[PDB]
Amino acid sequence: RFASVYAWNRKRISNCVADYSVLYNSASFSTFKCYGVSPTKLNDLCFTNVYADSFVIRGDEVRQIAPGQTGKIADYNYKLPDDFTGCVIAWNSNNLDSKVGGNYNYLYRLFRKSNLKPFERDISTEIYQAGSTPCNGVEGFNCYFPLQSYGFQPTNGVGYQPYRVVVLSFELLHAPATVCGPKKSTNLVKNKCVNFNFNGLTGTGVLTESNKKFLPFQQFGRDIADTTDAVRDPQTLEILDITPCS
Amino acid sequence: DGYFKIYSKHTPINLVRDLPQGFSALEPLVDLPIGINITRFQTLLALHRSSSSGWTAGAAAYYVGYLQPRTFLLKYNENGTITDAVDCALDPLSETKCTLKSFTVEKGIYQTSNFRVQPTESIVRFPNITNLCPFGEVFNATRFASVYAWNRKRISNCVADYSVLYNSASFSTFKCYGVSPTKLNDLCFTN
Amino acid sequence: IIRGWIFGTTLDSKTQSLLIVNNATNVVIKVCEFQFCNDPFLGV
Amino acid sequence: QCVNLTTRTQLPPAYTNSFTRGVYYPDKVFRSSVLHS
Amino acid sequence: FGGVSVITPGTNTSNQVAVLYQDVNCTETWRVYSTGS
Amino acid sequence: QVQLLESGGGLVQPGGSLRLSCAASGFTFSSYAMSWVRQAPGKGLEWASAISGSGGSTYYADSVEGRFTISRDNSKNTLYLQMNSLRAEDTAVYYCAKDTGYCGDDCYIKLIRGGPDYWGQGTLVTVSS
Amino acid sequence: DIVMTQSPLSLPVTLGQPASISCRSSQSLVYSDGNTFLNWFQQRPGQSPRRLIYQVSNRDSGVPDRFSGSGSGTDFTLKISRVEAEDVGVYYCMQGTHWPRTFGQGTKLEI
Amino acid sequence: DIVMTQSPLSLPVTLGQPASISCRSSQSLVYSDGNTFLNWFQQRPGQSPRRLIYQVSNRDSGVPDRFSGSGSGTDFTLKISRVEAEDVGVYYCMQGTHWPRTFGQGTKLEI
Ligand SMILES: *[C@@H]1O[C@H](CO)[C@@H](O[C@@H]2O[C@H](CO)[C@@H](O)[C@H](O)[C@H]2NC(C)=O)[C@H](O)[C@H]1NC(C)=O
Ligand SMILES: *[C@@H]1O[C@H](CO)[C@@H](O)[C@H](O)[C@H]1NC(C)=O
Ligand SMILES: *[C@@H]1O[C@H](CO)[C@@H](O)[C@H](O)[C@H]1NC(C)=O
Ligand SMILES: *[C@@H]1O[C@H](CO)[C@@H](O)[C@H](O)[C@H]1NC(C)=O
Ligand SMILES: *[C@@H]1O[C@H](CO)[C@@H](O)[C@H](O)[C@H]1NC(C)=O
Ligand SMILES: *[C@@H]1O[C@H](CO)[C@@H](O)[C@H](O)[C@H]1NC(C)=O
Ligand SMILES: *[C@@H]1O[C@H](CO)[C@@H](O)[C@H](O)[C@H]1NC(C)=O
Ligand SMILES: *[C@@H]1O[C@H](CO)[C@@H](O)[C@H](O)[C@H]1NC(C)=O
Ligand SMILES: *[C@@H]1O[C@H](CO)[C@@H](O)[C@H](O)[C@H]1NC(C)=O
Repeated sequence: RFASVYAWNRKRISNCVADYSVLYNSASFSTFKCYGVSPTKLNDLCFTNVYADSFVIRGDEVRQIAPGQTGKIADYNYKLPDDFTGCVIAWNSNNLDSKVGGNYNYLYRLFRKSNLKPFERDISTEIYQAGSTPCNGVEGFNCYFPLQSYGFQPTNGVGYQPYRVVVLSFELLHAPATVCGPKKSTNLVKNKCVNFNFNGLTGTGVLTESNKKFLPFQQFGRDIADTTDAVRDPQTLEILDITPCS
Repeated sequence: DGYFKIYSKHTPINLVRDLPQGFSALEPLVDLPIGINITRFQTLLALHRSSSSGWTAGAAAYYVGYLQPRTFLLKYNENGTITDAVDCALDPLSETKCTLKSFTVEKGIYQTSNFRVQPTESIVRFPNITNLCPFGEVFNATRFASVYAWNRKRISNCVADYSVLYNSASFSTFKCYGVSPTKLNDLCFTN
Repeated sequence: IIRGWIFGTTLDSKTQSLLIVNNATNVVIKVCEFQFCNDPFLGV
Repeated sequence: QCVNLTTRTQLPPAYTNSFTRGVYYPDKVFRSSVLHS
Repeated sequence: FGGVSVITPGTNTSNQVAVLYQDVNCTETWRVYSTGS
Repeated sequence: QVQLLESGGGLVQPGGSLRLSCAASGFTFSSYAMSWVRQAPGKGLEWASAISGSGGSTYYADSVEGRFTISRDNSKNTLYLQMNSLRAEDTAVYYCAKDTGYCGDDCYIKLIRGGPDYWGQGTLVTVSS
Repeated sequence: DIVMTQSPLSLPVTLGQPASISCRSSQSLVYSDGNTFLNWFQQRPGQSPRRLIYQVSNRDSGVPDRFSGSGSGTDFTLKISRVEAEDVGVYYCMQGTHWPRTFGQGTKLEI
Repeated sequence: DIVMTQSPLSLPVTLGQPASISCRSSQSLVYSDGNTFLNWFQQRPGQSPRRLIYQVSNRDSGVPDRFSGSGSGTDFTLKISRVEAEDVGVYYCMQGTHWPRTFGQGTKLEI
């Protein structure tokens, strides 16, 4: 089961290897759109803060799970920032959790006065007033319970079928990393001109032992030109300098 | 953007009240994925044993300040510890130090941006239009004209509000080219 | 003496809030929809 | 459970000078013998 | 209109500065950051 | 099959109280909403009360609100209704019924659309001195 | 509340002939998602009511295949292809689109 | 014009057995939108024709549930699950995809 969009869940993913080819023979996805990284480069990177959001929405709302969108979900249930790094994955779940009488465990917020902020979780259960009339209970006329359930029936149209949406957001190459693509480590070579890739940070140069000491949280050193001058090796926590070959 | 970021540092000291003069910088202790619209806070103070009146407050001091969007120039030493900084909008001397990327300024005159007056209030003026636009006739019409003989009508003297359709119908396409959808409510149209 | 902080909006259980406190065993971070005491304290 | 604290002394708040305080490392990058803003 | 420049002695002698406002008529507020006579 | 067995039938003096209950089997009790319905002799049927599968959110018909209490105990798959301050108008055959809509831990009553799929055998209570 | 008027109050219709029962609502029974919630139930004497037609026209499971529904908006009709002896009893229309849930007064079919 | 050939001209088929009638068109009866317009009508002696099957295979309303259609392109078949006494009469295929509207010559079913 997926959480109601009005009360969506998020969990951290760490200390694991990401491999997206495993899903090719698992499910057919209607949406797989990446903004921070092109899909073909996903396997070459390593990520430092990876979270997975889990909620279920209506098919017509799939276009709203994107930066810069409007609508009932984008405005009142779940919104992405314009400065979004990640991938939005969605697929048709009509054959997974619909019910003949309607699956009423999936709810969304219909009425709110303010708009949501990125990654905001609005879980209030209070009655909201549409008019100026004060209310305490009442639950009608000019004030209503803000949540509604979707009529997710196996016989409805395509636009009304449930869809399962997973949004993967992350920080890329700016911190010590915990989730890497399907890569293997090799032996490190010093004092030679080497084409290197350190935790997703590539380049050409000569590696040497460094005389610098990084703070416990600092992973990379950068020069006055805003280029890498040193790296803390991801396999053994040594500080190495990198210099152009000629 | 949903993350509650806490920075911190501990310092040894021997003083009675006011914080010492000096300089230091805090470390990125924790980034919490919370997503809560925080507007107010309260402190938690320890209670010492001696009713609700026989309470011993012990001995402590607490300080509160507020953050502003301000540019700072940071000086790193040979070991990467920040040892000084220039507040780029504290005063003309600090402004000059920031402009030249230096903590030493030579004798002379330095031009440093401008004195700018900021607005004190927001003044919004629109025509006093009280009628709602006929969204019902447009979207709840009994019949639509054949595409070969399409109809057009002028809309005027009304207020546009697109949130009324959210609980009316589900739309497959809503694409705006002249204006981004999020700015539609901030404009006024002539034809 | 300063054990922690309460962050939120109304802090009356209507909405969720953050309780970040040293409870004299460990440090606990909660997002619970707590109704807070008017004069929060930890006694010793 | 909850106790409403009473019979406290009424004092005004006091103010101090923050001095050159209130900064932090904006990111996780190591720099040395350089200036950065 | 802005028009502000600062007259600064070297910092190895004194930290006192003076500020010139190019378009302010102080004899005829006044688009002045601070005064102090 | 799905089975609901009504009990608590009989007669109680005006102003008293009685408790009705429905046993259930052949169904996942906690996964669906359940309601109490009734019909006076010679009259059609009306809804009296409902609870979601979780046993939390409740609903009462306005004509009986306050006077009636509806409850569920998932550990015994048993639905209960206790009717206090009994009136002559409360003489009726009562039934339990199971809603077509799926309604679990996150489901609220009054958001359900559709009708009942399963109806019980029924039991009658009257009000008489 | 939804008010439903059924017609006729009783239907003394000859065995073996087509028949129909009308259910006219005070308000539309079509939900904005296109899903209707009008339910036709048959209560025979001595029996607890059992649903016959759901969502205006859909046939339920385990019921005679001689019945189907029809209609839209505020006026719906149950159509009976042939009257059978088992049809004697009272038919009700339940309106599931809004709360409180309501029923019509019922149509008593007789041969 | 659409030319339809029906087969057999007459069908002297034993009561209670399966039966079928073929309708072979000179041109495809499938419209470019995927909607067919072949209609099977039954004209009993003494009665005005009434449609039985519409759009090649769809059963109409208020007709016996013993009949269904089939086919595609230029060759379609009406399948009769069981022959009944009421089946005696002439069956026609109408081709609604193009104008002028045409009919086949008809198949006369007999027991
Ligand atoms: C975050 O919470 C604050 C309240 O702490 C909300 O601010 C209120 O907004 C309403 C609607 O505009 C005003 O009537 C109140 O006066 C505001 N209160 C305060 C204390 O400023 C704010 O809107 C919330 N933000 C979001 C995005 O929901
Ligand atoms: C609190 O818990 C209840 C358990 O029934 C749940 O329904 C509700 O959504 C939760 N959240 C809030 C904010 O009340
Ligand atoms: C930097 O570290 C070295 C030891 O590597 C030490 O001798 C030097 O004094 C330190 N400099 C500062 C400014 O703290
Ligand atoms: C509304 O605008 C018109 C046009 O300028 C003006 O004549 C009228 O006085 C205005 N009325 C109000 C109530 O502001
Ligand atoms: C169209 O009619 C529905 C009721 O069927 C109403 O809720 C909706 O607001 C109407 N739409 C407009 C644009 O007025
Ligand atoms: C602090 O909290 C933890 C987690 O709930 C609990 O196990 C521990 O006993 C608490 N300690 C005190 C002193 O309250
Ligand atoms: C404390 O006083 C407030 C009123 O100022 C009251 O609402 C609250 O319930 C009191 N709390 C206790 C624990 O007595
Ligand atoms: C802080 O502001 C208050 C007025 O709110 C003033 O009385 C006080 O002297 C100021 N303190 C400092 C240190 O500037
Ligand atoms: C200021 O204005 C007066 C009056 O116009 C003029 O005489 C004078 O020259 C102006 N400027 C200065 C610097 O005094």
